[PDB]
Amino acid sequence: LAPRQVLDLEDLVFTQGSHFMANKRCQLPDGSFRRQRKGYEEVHVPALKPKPFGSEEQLLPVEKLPKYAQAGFEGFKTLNRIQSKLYRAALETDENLLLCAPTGAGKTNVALMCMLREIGKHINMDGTINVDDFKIIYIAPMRSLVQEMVGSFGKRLATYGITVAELTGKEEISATQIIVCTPEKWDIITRKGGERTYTQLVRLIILDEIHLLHDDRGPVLEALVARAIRNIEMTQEDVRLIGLSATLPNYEDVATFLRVDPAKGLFYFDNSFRPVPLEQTYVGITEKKAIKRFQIMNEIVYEKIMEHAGKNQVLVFVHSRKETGKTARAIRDMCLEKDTLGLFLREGSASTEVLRTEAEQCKNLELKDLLPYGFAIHHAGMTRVDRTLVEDLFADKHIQVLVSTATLAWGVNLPAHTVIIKGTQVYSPEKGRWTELGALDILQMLGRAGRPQYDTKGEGILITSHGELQYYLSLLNQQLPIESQMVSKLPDMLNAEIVLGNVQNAKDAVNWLGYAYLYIRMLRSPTLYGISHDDLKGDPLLDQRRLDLVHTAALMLDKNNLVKYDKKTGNFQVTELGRIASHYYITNDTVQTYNQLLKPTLSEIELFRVFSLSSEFKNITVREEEKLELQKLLERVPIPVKESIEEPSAKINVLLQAFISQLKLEGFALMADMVYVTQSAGRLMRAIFEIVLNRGWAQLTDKTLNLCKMIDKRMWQSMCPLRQFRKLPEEVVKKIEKKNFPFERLYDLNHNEIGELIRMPKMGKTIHKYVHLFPKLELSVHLQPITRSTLKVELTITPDFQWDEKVHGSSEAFWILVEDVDSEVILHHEYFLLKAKYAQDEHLITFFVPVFEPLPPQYFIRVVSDRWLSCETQLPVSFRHLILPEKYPPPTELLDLQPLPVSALRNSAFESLYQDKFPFFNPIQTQVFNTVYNSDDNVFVGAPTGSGKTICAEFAILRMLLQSSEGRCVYITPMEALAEQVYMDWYEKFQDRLNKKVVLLTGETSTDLKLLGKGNIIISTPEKWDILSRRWKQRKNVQNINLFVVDEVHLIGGENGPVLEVICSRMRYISSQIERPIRIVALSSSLSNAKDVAHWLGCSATSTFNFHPNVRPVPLELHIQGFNISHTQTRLLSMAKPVYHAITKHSPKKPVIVFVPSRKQTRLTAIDILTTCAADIQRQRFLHCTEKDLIPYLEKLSDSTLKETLLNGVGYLHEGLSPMERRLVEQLFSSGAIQVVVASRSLCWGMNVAAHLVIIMDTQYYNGKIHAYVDYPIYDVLQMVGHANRPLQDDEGRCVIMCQGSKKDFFKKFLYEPLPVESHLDHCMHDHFNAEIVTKTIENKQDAVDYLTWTFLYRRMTQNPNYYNLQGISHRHLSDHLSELVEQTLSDLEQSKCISIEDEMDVAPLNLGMIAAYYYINYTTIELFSMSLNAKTKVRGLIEIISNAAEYENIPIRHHEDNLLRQLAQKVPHKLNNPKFNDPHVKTNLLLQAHLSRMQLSAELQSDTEEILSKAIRLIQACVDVLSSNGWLSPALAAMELAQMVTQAMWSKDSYLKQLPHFTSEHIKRCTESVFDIERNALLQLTDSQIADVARFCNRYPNIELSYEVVDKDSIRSGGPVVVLVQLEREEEVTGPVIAPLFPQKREEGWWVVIGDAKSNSLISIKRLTLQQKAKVKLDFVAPATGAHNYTLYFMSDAYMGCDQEYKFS
Ligand SMILES: O=C1Nc2cc(=O)n(Cc3ccccc3)cc2CN1c1cccc(OCc2ccccc2)c1
Repeated sequence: LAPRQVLDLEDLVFTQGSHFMANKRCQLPDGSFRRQRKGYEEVHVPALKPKPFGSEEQLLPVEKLPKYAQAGFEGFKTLNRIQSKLYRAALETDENLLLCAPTGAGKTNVALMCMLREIGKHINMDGTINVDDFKIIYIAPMRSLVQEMVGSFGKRLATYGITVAELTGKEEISATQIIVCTPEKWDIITRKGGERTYTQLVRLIILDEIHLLHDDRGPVLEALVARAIRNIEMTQEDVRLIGLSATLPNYEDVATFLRVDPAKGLFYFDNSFRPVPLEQTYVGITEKKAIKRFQIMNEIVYEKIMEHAGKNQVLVFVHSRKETGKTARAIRDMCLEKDTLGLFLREGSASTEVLRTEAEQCKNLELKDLLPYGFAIHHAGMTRVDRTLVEDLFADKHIQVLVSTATLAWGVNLPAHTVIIKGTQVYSPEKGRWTELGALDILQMLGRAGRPQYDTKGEGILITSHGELQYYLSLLNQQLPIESQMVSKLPDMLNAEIVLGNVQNAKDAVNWLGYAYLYIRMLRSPTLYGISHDDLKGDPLLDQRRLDLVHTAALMLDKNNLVKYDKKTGNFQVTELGRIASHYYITNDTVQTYNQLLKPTLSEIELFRVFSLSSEFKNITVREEEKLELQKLLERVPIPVKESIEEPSAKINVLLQAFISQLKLEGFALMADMVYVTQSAGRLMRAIFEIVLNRGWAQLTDKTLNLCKMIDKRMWQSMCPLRQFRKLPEEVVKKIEKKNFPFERLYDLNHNEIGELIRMPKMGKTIHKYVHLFPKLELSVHLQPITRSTLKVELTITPDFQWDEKVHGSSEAFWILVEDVDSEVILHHEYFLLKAKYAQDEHLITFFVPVFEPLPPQYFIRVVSDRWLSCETQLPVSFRHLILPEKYPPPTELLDLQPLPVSALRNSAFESLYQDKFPFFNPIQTQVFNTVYNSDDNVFVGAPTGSGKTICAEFAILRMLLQSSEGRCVYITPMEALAEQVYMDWYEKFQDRLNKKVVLLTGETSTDLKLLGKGNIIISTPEKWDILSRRWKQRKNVQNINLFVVDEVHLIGGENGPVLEVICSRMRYISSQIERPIRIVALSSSLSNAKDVAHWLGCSATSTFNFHPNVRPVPLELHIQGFNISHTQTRLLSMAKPVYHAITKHSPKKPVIVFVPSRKQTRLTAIDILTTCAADIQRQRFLHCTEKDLIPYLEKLSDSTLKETLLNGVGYLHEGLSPMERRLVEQLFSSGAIQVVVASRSLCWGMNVAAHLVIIMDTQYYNGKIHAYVDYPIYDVLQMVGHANRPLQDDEGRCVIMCQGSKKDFFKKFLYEPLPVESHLDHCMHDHFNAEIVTKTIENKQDAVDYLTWTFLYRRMTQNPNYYNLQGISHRHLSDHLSELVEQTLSDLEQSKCISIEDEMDVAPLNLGMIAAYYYINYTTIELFSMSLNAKTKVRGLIEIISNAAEYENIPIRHHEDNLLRQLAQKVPHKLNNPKFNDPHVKTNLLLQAHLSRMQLSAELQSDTEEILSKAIRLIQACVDVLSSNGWLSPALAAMELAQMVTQAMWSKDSYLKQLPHFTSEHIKRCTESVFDIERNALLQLTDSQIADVARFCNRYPNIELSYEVVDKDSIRSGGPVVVLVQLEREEEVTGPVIAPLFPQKREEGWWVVIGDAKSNSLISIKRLTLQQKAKVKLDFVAPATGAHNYTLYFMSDAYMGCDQEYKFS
């Protein structure tokens, strides 16, 4: 709150812009002499004599400059004078430079030296250069110069393998190192907020012709540099700035502006450094006289040209493309007439080069007229090849007199000897007037006088008007001061910075102005900028003036609603109009106009008028002279121009229409105006489109999008779409149009019929081709009801057309529009990008759409091309048969009970777990307390995450221990992480203090059964408890449990939810058989339908407590921030600053958790938060302890970056970190030492920590399998929001959710409101049905139908039938659908040979079904095994086969991982045949080969390898079973060897010594071979700790002896049973489990005793066991005849290599 004054900006602004002079006088050098010709005044400024070298100045040969930089300098012997003074500064220092030189001084090679300096850092090994490690930006003021420089730098840097490209005219430019472009282009790019995607890699910025600061375009430069500098401060990344300027006053302020050290990087060269000394002639015209003004100019021109009439070149600059033809024509038109003036400057009156200029005449246009006589023309466009030919022919210095336009001076380098500029008057469309030419143009033009290698002295002449034009004299003689035009453009600039989020308020804006050139200029010339010496003395830093300017601009932006700004706080709030305004580069008055006139019902007439009213056009007016032509155009343009007579408005309208109709024009001012309106047209219309699209106005969205496309394609909607193909003849198309036939119908005609219909058969084939090149999409929909208000839509987009790289490029963009029945409203919309490589792949787009209870017949889904005209597909979505679900019952009302005390629990040993922490239970806990603690009946508690639902389950547990001391309780959590957290908490709370037994179920079965036996409290995930309790008939400990607790039961609606549902239903089923109730306690998030889950689990209406999300003990303040960006990387980057703003606004001093999509995003967001904080001049602001205190803990960290961020008070959490590291970060965060932690989404279940503020960065994650982004499960988000809960510390929790705009409303709905859930079990049926058939719970079809009655599914099917695709809620429909389900499931199971179906009723388990059910493996997996396995299968084939298991289907493919898997593919022993690298099976294969080969990989691949190796064993054992069941010897035992070598990480053929720890590839050389051989270990390297590991290895590794007998050798014979008895004994007590350090989940040894014939390759008998101490093994098999043959007895492990044994017998 500081005093603010409203300024009048029009008072402070410089009106003349570039034409403005701070100059009082102008001092003329040496000979000033004036010659008065009475028709004009002539002022001569002579050339400066060439300066002799100074004492230290010398030329610097290319050999002297650095080795790596010599390339690109071929063609240049040594450096230029200027460049020689600059070479050390450019190449050998990183200092910011400002180079002031005469125009044409060759400042270019200096910039190239700066570039080469940047390149020199990247030298690398023998990679030659690093293309992707850096980017360089070259900003040039003119487009022509941009292309010239792209060419030059391209040629010069070609040897370094570097791409130079032009950005000004859409992504893909990401592959380009040097981006050349205009200030406004780069400003537009860096405004986007995803700017960082471009600028993160930028190490260098070169501002060319920076004196443009004085020009009206200058503020753009100021904004650019300000933005970049603040970015140097904010990112801490150093970015070098090189300014290049003409020699003019104030340049030192430019150096300051650019952060240049005046004693280091500032270089100024006066006019004596001009490469060709210039004799200057300044002509000016006395009076305004009529039309003889022009004849005066031409008379001047003639007299001054003729002084050169032998070898000399003259270049004349004129202001119109017509004036080129008129002036070159005019001297030949004038002159000659008098004694053939200057005739034959064609050298020899014969044919020297005359034959060459007369031979090129066979060119076109007016070129042919002037060319035989040394003459030519250069003007803007309309020539082609001819412009080039004028250039090359003028270049060999034959064309003598060349008349041109400034575009030549800017576009290509061809200096002449003499340069004449005519009149200095140019038409300005934006001013709508005729004004005096821009300073930059004059400089670059006159800069062409004299030829560097061909001229000792140059000459130039500037003809102009007399008055107040001493200005030019000021300009060329280095006296014209550079000022700041910033005051003019201040509101649009300020708005841009507000939209980027760089200024959040007035103070930030003042500080922002501090970086502007305006600031310095105001400081050093205060009177000029309208500041009193008094004001300046009292306020040297100009706080008052900056604050006042900011105040005025803010009021302007606030008026037009680009920004909400309150004068009290001074804070800025971005609006959408401002956001679009900054993005689409529109002035604030125009956005306000649009805001006024835009409405859904706006007609097209009205639209064109609104476009005409854009303030970009405010100075355009209708001249008398153009009226007639306008009239003609209006008669020819299609859209009615409403009641506007010839106003500026109507003129603009018709000019745009005329541009679309491609009508040719004559009037030149009119042509200029049209170009001006059409350049802006696309942007303005795209802006309008964005406005109405995001307001959801369907008609106007349609109109506006079409208008964008029409301006782009220069055609009306009415015409034929084929026009959009540019290589097609236009009269063919007009013939097609003349036929009043639909374009669509052309799809169904063969090319014969095509050529036939058009009576032009010759084109018939080609047309056909293009017809099928036209983008076309097929649309398929799948509709699932969610709530009465909400529907789920799966939209399948199928491309139908041929892709062409020429036509479609790399991609094609579409808008998915979901509109209501009237097509007046867009209910949902999103951007869909079809990539070329991924075309022909099917695209599944999922979203939700709102509906309203008086349901319409249908909605409409239109997919419309973003570019192509008349490209669309519309699909009706029919509601006729739609059955909305039942509305949700009210939540259980939360009563305010007295906050029941801990003493209400009556036990002391119980109360001691609580009283220390809290005096009382919360309202939810007290309300449910009586029910849960006192009764035994089943109970459901719904409540938001963080309501403390946990200790209700704990009430129940305490009661179970109260009733029976030996009682057994099983607790299930969907997530393993949660399971371990609960395990820690309750191990302390029960096993330690209350001294009960607390166990945690693991992967392995046997040890788990044991844990089930001893445990009082048993913690498990659904899968473990599933593979356990499947055998429940046979396992008593499963049958008897007093208490069953399920937490987060709403996860039944998520992935893996079917298993939760199955085990819960099985527990209910079990409960009814023993008529001893198994109590069931279910905890959940607020459910829209509690009632269904309650009926399912046996909860009474009173024992069911389901609470609304607003009763959450810590009240939630939820804020949802939409971002409209369709490209995720860009969105994240645009989210970076809003995150920091969220921290500092909502939780400045209190803890903050920030969830981000991926591992890498954790580090990046942490670093952004860090550096931004520090750039607020507040560092450690997030560190609430002293750095000194942290050092002792941080000494234990391996990770460097984690140390640095923790040191700044910000930690982060991802899976790559060690448990120690994670625990460290969590402990520090909980303690309050660090205020901020940034965790990946995968850890949201695995974090025990809480915050005051939770920020969710984006909502989506990348799926590499489908090549698309997918939404966070609503469950993960619920969890994340729950992590901001702090009942003790905070009076409120706070959450800020950041997301793509299309998702925004979704989170406003299902966060605030309770969550509807459904059962996906019906798609998971097969494994469970197979399982229950094996255990004989299901013996027939009726048993399956009955089994289904225990599921949540059964309940939901009548509540939301259409979700499960039931067409009715009648009991008939239910029975029918269920029967259909069991029939299909059982059928699929029979076809897979898992089960056998008998008598159409009964079912029985088969072998494969038993195998799958036993090892807990998907049935398709073992089916696949049975199909792909044969007698000749070996190890490699086995790996390929096991890699294809369905268990590995969910192995993730991450972003940009295809390259890494491609690299891994060549590094592995078994090359894979035609692999797809987004295929998870290919990945698991490669990773298996990697694990075997001891390849260490990236962290991600390592975690993946872990998840694979997890399920590897059961898969392999399944292969063993299957192989033996088919009677194959060789493939078996190979499977076993594979099990071994998977456990111990070794290959087929390999050292057995590789199993011992602390062995490398170097050691084996001296080992020349068995753990059995281990005479002094002194053979090689030993450490006593390493000695401990090896000695520990050998006392475990099996030492086993085996006896065998064929019982009664002789009494067995012909046909009868044979029993081979084997006896196993080991000479050591087994200690510890298997040790396989490289195996993630340590397994226990098991052994196969196999009997088989090695000749016929038959496995006659097999058995698997665990040894214990010693073991008896009975192998029984049937005998062949003539009883005596040769057999083999194998003894194999699943773990170790080398323990394998063979015994031959008979
Ligand atoms: O962002 C999203 N994430 C999700 C996560 C998730 O788990 N599910 C499954 C699920 C959801 C709730 C309960 C249980 C299971 C679904 C989504 C869908 N979703 C989304 C995406 C695009 C658009 C959209 O508009 C919705 C909308 C718009 C306007 C008015 C009303 C609604 C929504």
